[PDB]
Formats: sequence, C-alpha cells, structure tokens
Amino acid sequence: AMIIANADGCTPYEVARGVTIVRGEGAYVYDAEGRGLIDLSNSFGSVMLGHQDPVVTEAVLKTVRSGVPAAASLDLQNHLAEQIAGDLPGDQRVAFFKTGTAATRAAASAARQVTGKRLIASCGYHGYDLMWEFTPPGQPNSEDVLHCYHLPELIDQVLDKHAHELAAVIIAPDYIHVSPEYIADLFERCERVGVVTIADEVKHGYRLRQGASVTEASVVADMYTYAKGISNGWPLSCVAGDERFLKPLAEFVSTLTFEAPSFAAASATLDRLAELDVQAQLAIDGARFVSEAAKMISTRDLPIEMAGTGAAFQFVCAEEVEEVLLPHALAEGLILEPSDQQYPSACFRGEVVDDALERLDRALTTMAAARPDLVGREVTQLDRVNAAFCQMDGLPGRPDGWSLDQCVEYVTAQL
Ligand SMILES: Cc1ncc(COP(=O)(O)O)c(CN)c1O
Ligand SMILES: [Cl-]
Ligand SMILES: [Cl-]
Ligand SMILES: [Cl-]
Repeated sequence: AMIIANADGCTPYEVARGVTIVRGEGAYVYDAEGRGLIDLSNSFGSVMLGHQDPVVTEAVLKTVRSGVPAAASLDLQNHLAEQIAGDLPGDQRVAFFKTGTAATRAAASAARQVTGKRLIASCGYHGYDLMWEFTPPGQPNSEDVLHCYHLPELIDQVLDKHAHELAAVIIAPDYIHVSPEYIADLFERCERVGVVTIADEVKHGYRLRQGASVTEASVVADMYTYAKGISNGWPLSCVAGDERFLKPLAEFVSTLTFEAPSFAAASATLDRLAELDVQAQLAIDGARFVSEAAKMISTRDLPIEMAGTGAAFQFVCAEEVEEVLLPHALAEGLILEPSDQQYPSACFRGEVVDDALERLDRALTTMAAARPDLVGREVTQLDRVNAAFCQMDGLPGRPDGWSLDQCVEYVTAQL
C-alpha cells in the first residue's frame, strides 16, 4: 500500500517498472514471461562479474551452509583487507562498512577527527546521508559540506576562503566527459594547500582497473572508498587509507559489520576480477560496443551521441529523446539505465556484445519509425551539459561560452 517509504528514489531498473524481473544469470535478466533482457544496469553497477557468478555463488553458499557467525572468520576478513590494501600505493589499513554512504561518511568523520576541523568540500555524489545533500556553490549544507561541482574555479573559491578550515575534500572521479588530467587537477589543487583528500571510488573502484581509478590518473589520496566494484552485489564497502586516518575508525563497528557471506562474496569477487582480466577486457568490449553504437545512430540520423568507452559510457541525448530510446530498447530486450552511464559486467563480452548491438539496432529502427520527427534533430550544447550533469553530478569543466556565474546559476537551477 506504498508502505515502504524509501522505495521511490535512486533504485535501479526504473525503465522496467512496467515489467517484472524474476531471474538473473550472467549478462541477462529474465522477466515473468521468460523473456531474456541484456542488463546494462547490473544493479547500478554493483554486479561487476554477472548475475549468479558461479564462483561467488559457491563461496557464499558454502559460508551460509556452515552457519559460521559474524566476526568469527578472522583469516577471511584480514585476507580481504590485504587484497584491497595491496592494490593501492602506500601502506593502507582497511575499515569495513555495509554501504558506500557509510564508507564516505566514515572517511569524512576520520578526517574531522584527525584535523579537528569541521568543513568538508566535495565534488560528486557520495551517498544518501544528509551530509551529502547538494546545495548551491558557496552554501554549506546542514552538515557543513560545500559542493564544488567538479569545477576547478569553485574548488579554488572554497580553498581561497576556507582551506585553513577544511577537514578534507572528497572527490568522486569520472572520465566520460572530462579527462584523467582534469580529475587529477582537482585533487592537486587541494594537495598544494595541505588539505586531506578522499577519493570516492564507490562507483569506479575495481570497474575501470584492478584498484582505484584515480591511481591511473597519477593521483594518490589519503583515503579511498569502495563499494560497487568489490562484492558483485553483496552489501560490503570500505575505507582504505593511511594509518593516521584509519586509526580513528577503530570503533566504527556494527553488529553485522563482519557477517560472513558478504566477506566470502567480496574476496571471491576480487579474485575473479583478476582471473578473468575483467576491467581490461571490458575496456576492449565496451569500446567495440560504443563505436558500433555510434555508427548505427549515425546511419539513422538520430539525435544521440555516444560518450565514454569501455566500462563507462553514456547515450547522450535530450531528456525527451532518452524517454523514447529507453522504452524502445526495453521492447527489444535491452535494459539501459536512464540519465547515467551504462554499467556492463564481465559477462558483456563475446557474443553478448553482438547480441546487445543487434537489439540496439532494432530499437533504433523502431524509434526512428515511431518518432520520425526526431530524425535529423541536432544535439545541442545544453543537451550535452545536462547529460554530463546527470551522469557525473557536476559540470564537465566550464562549458564553452559560459561564464562562471552562468555555471553557478545552472547548477543552482538543477537542485
Ligand atoms: C560515487 C558514489 N559514492 C557513494 C555512493 C553511495 O553508496 P551507496 O549507494 O552504497 O550508499 C554512490 C552510490 N552507490 C556513488 O555512486
Ligand atoms: Cl551471459
Ligand atoms: Cl550502513
Ligand atoms: Cl573549467
């Protein structure tokens, strides 16, 4: 009777609200009529290996059938921490949580404890907690967090005004609409004035490479947060970082922080990502998908542009165009996430990619025939900016011809 209060919100599979998903296996989910759909949501990117991965499933099932209680499997817990710490440069300790929001709030709390300072600066989305609620540039939210929307000019403003008062800056990286060098510059500006940095890798950690995405962008951070990439859909997250920041998290423990099934899933997941060369293969397979998708769009003269590549790409279009693309893709058995990147898994390889392209080709054909008025429409700068803001929760640099004031006005109007 709408008794659940937080069902409406940022849940995946909104495009499929008119259908009923009952099964998942590999690259596919299946509806109640037995129809298979290629899944590019993958529980908002939490499923990096594929649904019902055989190795993850056997590890979980063995742990469930042992009945071993929480916090008794010390070797497994420490092994997982060693796996995570060993993929980061430096000497990290690891504190485990159950959601990405818990991990980012804990990292912020650790910075506050060490520095004795309160204010936090932020780029991107860090979770549902009120401390991560977006407010206009220069306006601290109810928990003393300032939002900079990935603009170096807005970072500079906060640093020029509060750098001596900042406990930390927390940046969720993204590379679809900006370069690795652009992201690195955001971190470096804060580093140069001595501000603690948190790389929020909840989305991209273990997706783009076997470790933190920022490492390949020539960035090091004081703490890193992970969740989606590490556990194939099981509820586990962490803060990994330098000892001086991880020591204040010693008592950040819940009754079920160490429930065994999720640790078994995560340790198996990290091993399988390495064994199957997942991120490097996705870079190849996703690049092929995005190139061929772009060609299909072009021959059909539809107002869509592909952005990104590999494991993180996006169908850039106006909202009213996306609202046609998504149902038409669903009708052809292809689940796309709206107003975001797509999230292919390790099973998005081989014949699955060709299957997805065939379904997209059919969807583009029906879309052009159902909505001939969209054929030949141009994609505008505003379309591109809107799509970036939806995807990365910030601006992809100051758009051409926009003043900083226009950027601030635009972001304010999105809230
Ligand atoms: C970049 C990033 N940071 C943190 C979070 C919050 O994590 P969670 O949804 O697991 O609470 C999310 C959403 N998963 C995210 O995309
Ligand atoms: Cl599959
Ligand atoms: Cl939690
Ligand atoms: Cl800029």
